Amino acid sequence: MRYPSDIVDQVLKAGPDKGLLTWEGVDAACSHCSRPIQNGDLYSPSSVGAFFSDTRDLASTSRSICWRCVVLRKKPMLYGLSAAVVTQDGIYSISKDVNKAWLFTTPPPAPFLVVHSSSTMQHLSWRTPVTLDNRRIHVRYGPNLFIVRPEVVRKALSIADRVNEGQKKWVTPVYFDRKAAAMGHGLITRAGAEMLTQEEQEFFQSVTPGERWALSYLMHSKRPEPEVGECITEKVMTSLN
Amino acid sequence: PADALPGEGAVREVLRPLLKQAAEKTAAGKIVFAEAATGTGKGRMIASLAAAAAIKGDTVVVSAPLAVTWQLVNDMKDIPEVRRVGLTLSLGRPNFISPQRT
Amino acid sequence: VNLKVTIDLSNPMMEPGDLLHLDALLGALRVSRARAEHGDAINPRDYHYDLPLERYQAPSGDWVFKASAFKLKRQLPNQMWMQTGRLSIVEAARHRQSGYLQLRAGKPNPAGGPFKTSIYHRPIVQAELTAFCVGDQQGIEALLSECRQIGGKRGVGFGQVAGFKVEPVAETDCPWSWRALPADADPRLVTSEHARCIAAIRGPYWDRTLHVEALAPTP
Amino acid sequence: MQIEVTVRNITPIFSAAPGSNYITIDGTINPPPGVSRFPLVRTRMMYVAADVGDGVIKSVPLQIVPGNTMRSLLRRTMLKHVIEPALVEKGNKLSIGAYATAYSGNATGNPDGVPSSFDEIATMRAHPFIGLFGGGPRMLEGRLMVDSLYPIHTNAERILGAGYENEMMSGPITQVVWARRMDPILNLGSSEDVEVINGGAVAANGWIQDLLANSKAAASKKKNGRGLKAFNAHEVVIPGLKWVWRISLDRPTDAQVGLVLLALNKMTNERIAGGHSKDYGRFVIDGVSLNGEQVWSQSGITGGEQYFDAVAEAIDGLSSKEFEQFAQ
DNA sequence: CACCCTTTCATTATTATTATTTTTTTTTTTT
Ligand SMILES: [Zn+2]
Repeated sequence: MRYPSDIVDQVLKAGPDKGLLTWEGVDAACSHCSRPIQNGDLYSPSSVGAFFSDTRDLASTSRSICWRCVVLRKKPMLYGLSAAVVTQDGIYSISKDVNKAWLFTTPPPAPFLVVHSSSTMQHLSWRTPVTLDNRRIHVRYGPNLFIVRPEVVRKALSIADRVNEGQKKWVTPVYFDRKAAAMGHGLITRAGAEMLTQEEQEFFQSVTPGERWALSYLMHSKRPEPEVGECITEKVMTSLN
Repeated sequence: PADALPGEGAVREVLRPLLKQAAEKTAAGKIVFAEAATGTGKGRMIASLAAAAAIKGDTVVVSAPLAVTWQLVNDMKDIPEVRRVGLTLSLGRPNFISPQRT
Repeated sequence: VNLKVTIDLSNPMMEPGDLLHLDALLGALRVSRARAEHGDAINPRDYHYDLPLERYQAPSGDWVFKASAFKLKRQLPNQMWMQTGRLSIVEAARHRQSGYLQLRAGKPNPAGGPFKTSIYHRPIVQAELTAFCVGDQQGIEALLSECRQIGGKRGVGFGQVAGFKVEPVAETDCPWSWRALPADADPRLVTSEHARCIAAIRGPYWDRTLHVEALAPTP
Repeated sequence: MQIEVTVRNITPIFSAAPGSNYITIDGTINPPPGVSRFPLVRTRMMYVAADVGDGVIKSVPLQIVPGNTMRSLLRRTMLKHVIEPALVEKGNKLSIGAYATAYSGNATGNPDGVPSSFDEIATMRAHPFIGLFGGGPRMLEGRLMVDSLYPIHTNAERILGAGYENEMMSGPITQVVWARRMDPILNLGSSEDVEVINGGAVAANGWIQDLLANSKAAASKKKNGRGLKAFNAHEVVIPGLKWVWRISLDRPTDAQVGLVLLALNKMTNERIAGGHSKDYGRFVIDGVSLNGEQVWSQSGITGGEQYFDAVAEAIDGLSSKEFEQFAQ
């Protein structure tokens, strides 16, 4: 629950790789995980070739990987965790819009880890903090750390559904980019500026980019509904073994 | 008014702050934009600035319209510092008349 | 003294991931001041706690600075900035022939490596930044006089400070509590928008090794 | 310390922007669907705050060069004009990962997080080139803050500040320059023009039927290859515009400021554009102000001789082992 | 083991985009 590397034992079952070294000397934090590698814990030296782009998101500089995020740095843990929530019971893929209606809006569990890939494959699961309580969702998307709240997103959905009530055609009140790469991400639409009031415009403008990024996947022409996820835990276990 | 400028005591209390930073940033060599309303007595504050610059050894020039001239030299007669360093006026050809023609 | 600080911007700034804390700004400013007043070979850990603020201690350890986070009032819509990174391959080829470059590889890679082209997008906000803190106004003015940028010390031109202002305000008006707090904070200090998470409460807020179990507000 | 470089662009300025931008043939930007549109890559513009008009703040577009382009242009002109001749008159051979750290802002010397002692942080921030930007696995803050190239424009009066009201532009500063590519096989005249082609008439005819079949098939699909015949558009900033460039150095040495000054002495041969084929981004320098005092002359830089002597003895003494020790 | 090639895997899916509407005065006290 404390670290992202706690998904390696509490959720899925995995062990350290053969050939990893035990930690010596004074205890230092991991280069990736931010977990303090105490003595008696297994670790790896950093022997990456010159293709690791994620130097900016290294937690520390101790040149040492904790064994749990040695496991998280292997390739099936990279591509198989491209879009998933890792709660205390299983790993659920969230690539469906209905799943992001399930997690962003009224999620059942409190503790989890939410990862989504902007690109094809990035080092993602170890650099994101664990969502502890549901009221503050921590999401990673690409090189971006994001915060989502359920109640504010529910308020936004209620506002948009009541202002879109009575219209057969769905009109987007405020545009949000799915890639979060366009300049117009977060911009109020023209008609949506009419059918929202000024306080509603300020409320939809004041949200953190995580809620904007969630409302991209959740506020659009067809509207998702919250249904639970297909468990990809056995899938990424079969990929890993 | 401890460590006051020359002629500060005849300047009103509201214009004292403008006068102090105006003298300070003209002591630094900058061109000072000092703004006050009409009835706040800008002539007395200008007199304080002119006297406080005049005791430094500076050749001080005060440019003003000819209507403002009489009250400006009225604010520049009784303070002892401009009495010591002197006050003069520069006037042109349109300040005088031809004697033969008149 | 229980005062309150606004910063208005001559340039748009990076919208901060999580909270821009005022004590982080003052710590970076004091680090820059210590770099001016000693030199370059110093420890930034030594002086980024030497702040003219109050230090709140939670009931069982876990002390934090008495400085709330920067609340944002958007003067502008939250736009986006794009930046890219790539090494110029043409000069690399001419340096490889001239002998100034020693490159065994005869091919670059835009997806990874030294010649990787990278595109990345960050939110951009032009805003009035208002924080609330208990401390000495003169020291905050002396720190913020050097504050030419805020939110990102990017060196590329963002967050340039048009100005700053500090005023004392009454006790009941000031929401100091809107800050990343420890979970053992007082019941009058925990609010509804606070939630339990992993966050830094002190010093370097980017250092994930110092991140603790904290109750913090949402920007 | 601050260096403000006021330049005029001899040629247009083009720094391409992301997003999918569409213009009609008349000039309407981003049309509603159901009408013919056109690909358009606008120059980079930010929405900035404006106190023009009323006292309340309004969001106005402002067409700039990004500061990253400025930073890389200053970096690359220091490498191309003073650093590389010094390092090849000595015989120095850089390594990839040290060349990548000097020439780009990348950490492929060691992708690992390299620990940095405070003494080595001090000894690399005092380097004449390295301490300006930093970069690499150390990820140390460079001393050089390079701002965006801002045009002297009324939308930028908050960014520009007071004092630029004289010699100031207003109104639109972007022109949508239309460019095109023709299929040059259609340009082929006769047997003398076609004899250099292997196949000649047969190959030219075969490409003409291939292009014809592809175009008629695409038009029948409208009621995945692509031909050479293109016609597109791109917004550029107007040539002859005046620009300010702010370069603020966080506690610099004399040699670092001398390196920036010798960059400005030789940056007339450099370009600032996404239009290198079209000679876009050629500029001349009209003013360089150091700490508020102008120093640029028509025959390069006249003034700051202490900076010039400092940078001369700095670039003479470098032997590129400091670049390698900066990388790893 | 430091220098590279070249293979490999991944699940959902949609698309909106700010730009303007003066009056025509005769002051002042220079060479
Ligand atoms: Zn770990």
